[PDB]
Amino acid sequence: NPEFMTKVGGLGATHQADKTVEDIVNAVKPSIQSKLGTNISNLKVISYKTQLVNGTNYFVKVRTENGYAHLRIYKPFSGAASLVSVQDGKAKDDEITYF
Repeated sequence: NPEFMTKVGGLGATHQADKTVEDIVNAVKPSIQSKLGTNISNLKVISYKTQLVNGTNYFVKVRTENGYAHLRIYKPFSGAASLVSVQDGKAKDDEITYF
């Protein structure tokens, strides 16, 4: 159950897109392009949740010309972020849940 795993993982509240997360998304844009298989030149960051780990996992709702997707992006305390996984084919209002 996605709601249950979101509790187990300790994801927080949904936050408005901000500069910190936009920079993280930009850092992993080549991987997003490959995973979403579409032109993401005008990708828009919508919102996100986080998990506090050794570093931070960001669960990010993004919008492209192909629709919405959720991204799991790992940011170590020191060093650039990396894309872990995606949930493609999301709706605008879908809850950000753990995956």
